[PDB]
Amino acid sequence: DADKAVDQIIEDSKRLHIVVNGTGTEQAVAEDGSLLPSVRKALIDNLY
Amino acid sequence: IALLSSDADKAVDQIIEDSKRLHIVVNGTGQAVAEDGSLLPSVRKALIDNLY
Amino acid sequence: QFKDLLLDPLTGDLDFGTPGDRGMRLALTNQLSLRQRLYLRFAIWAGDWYFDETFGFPYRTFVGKKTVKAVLDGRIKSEVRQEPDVLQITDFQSTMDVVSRSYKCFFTVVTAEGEEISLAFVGEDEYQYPTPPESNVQLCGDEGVIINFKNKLYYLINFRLPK
Amino acid sequence: IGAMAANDPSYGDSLHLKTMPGMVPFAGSDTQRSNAWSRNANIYRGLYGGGSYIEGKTSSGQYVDVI
Amino acid sequence: RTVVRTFDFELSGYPDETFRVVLDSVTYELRFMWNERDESWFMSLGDIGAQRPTITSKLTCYSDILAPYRYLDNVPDGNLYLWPLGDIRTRAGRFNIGPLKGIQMTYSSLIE
Amino acid sequence: LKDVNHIHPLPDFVRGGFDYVPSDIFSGKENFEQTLRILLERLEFIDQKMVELAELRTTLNAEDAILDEIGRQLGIYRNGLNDPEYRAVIMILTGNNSKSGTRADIIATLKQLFGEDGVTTYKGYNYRLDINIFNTCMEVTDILPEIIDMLPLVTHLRVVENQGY
Repeated sequence: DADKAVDQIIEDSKRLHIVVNGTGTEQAVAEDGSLLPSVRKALIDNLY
Repeated sequence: IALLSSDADKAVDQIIEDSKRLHIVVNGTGQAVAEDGSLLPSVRKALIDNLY
Repeated sequence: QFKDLLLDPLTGDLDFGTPGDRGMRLALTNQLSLRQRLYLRFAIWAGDWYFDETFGFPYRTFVGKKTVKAVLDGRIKSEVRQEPDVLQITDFQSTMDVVSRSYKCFFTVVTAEGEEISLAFVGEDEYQYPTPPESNVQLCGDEGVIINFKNKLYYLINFRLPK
Repeated sequence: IGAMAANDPSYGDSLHLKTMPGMVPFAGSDTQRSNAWSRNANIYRGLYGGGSYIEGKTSSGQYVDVI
Repeated sequence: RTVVRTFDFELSGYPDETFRVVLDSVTYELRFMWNERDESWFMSLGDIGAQRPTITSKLTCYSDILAPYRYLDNVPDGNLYLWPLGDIRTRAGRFNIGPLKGIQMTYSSLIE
Repeated sequence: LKDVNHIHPLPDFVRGGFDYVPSDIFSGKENFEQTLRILLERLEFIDQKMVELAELRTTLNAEDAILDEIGRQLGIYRNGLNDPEYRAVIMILTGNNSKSGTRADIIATLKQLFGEDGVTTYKGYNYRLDINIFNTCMEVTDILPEIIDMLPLVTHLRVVENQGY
């Protein structure tokens, strides 16, 4: 039943990948439904 | 079969600390320490020490 | 740390234990051992135990004779210090009643507690020898390495989203 | 209380450097300790190779053993 | 290989004990050193007044210490073992070595 | 309550020794500490590698570069085997020295190569024996020669391998 863990890992990797490479702005969606900001979104604060 | 994961943890933990530093810097209060030992001020602190 | 059969402080018979755990017990704590070592030392009248004529207390010297309270207290207070693990005696309230001709003293004794040196003769062992693996886990890996990684990923996905 | 109880007041036994079991050392820096000292707020400090009380100063200012 | 028990040892726990013993009518000198990190006794065996010890080994329970060394003219041909008197799971310690302390260090000699 | 294997990295090695500064005389001077820390931290690296020099030499974790040395002492040469299965053959041959080829015994040795439910064995009237494999994790043809060795002198054997039931 490690296939179950491998499943979740598979799309967690994709969520992480989009978050890191979220263009200028991407809104990754977690399983809880909350919204995670790309790094470059998090960088607006300095961007002034 | 997929037990190459024996290398994945050395990156997973590392990204955990990196996220921690990200959080403290962005949401800090009027600091952060990199692996080089140098300091990174949080935005709510950087807004204070700059030239006015 | 002197080991010996435990004597019940309440009745004087061997402490076989409660009805739920009846058995036999050894005196382990230094307090319990010293208690009975003093009790036997004071309860056996001098010379009345065969195989050892020098053991016991000489009550016959005082009982039945006109005696001075001060002399008795010295002997009572001296027999206690024959044990090698007695630190001190705290207080001593010696009182005598002339109407009933009774004598009754109070005092307490202080003793420390030691270590067990070795557990070889008592019950258990303190080591944690390893457990052999199960099935083909050794030659092909283990699934837990996947489960822990999945849990770490899930908890990290949980952390970043504010809650 | 465990350090003063069994001690006759007539001896004038100071409470300066006595050790209090159970307490934990005060971790504040030198500047913080100086601040608290002005407050008459005594601190338990981990000393050179050990840990001990600092001073028996009451809120008014007089040393405790006097009181 | 018939063997008979002929000698027993005791240790006072001092970390650098050294004494002389006689076995099989021959005389040897023994040194015992206590290791902190490994919590084990180190035994050195050699001739009287020898410049260096002939044999050095680590003591363990139920292991034949002299097994690989019965090919020298100055090594006893008997059997040296450590086995416990109490629970079988107890391992050799510092103060638990002796005829009644828990571990019985013993030497036995073949019948010739 | 305690591990019997005392060979472990010393816990908190660095803060020890610093504990031997007499009365905090130098502490907080930031000039003596760095000099002492720089020297002590070198022992940290050496202390750590003392373990792998013993840990990595065990047959369970030995890498192929040195596993050959372990096999060489036992006469089991690499031949064309690769690391993951070369470990297996070493275990199989060594384990054969205390065996009797009984039905219960044979199941035990196959147990270490195919998990719990990955193997089953049918038996036949005239010396026939059968081996079934369900969850092989290594290529079996190179392991086959040993699988014959731990069987009685007169066994008649069939080998069939498949994935799953």
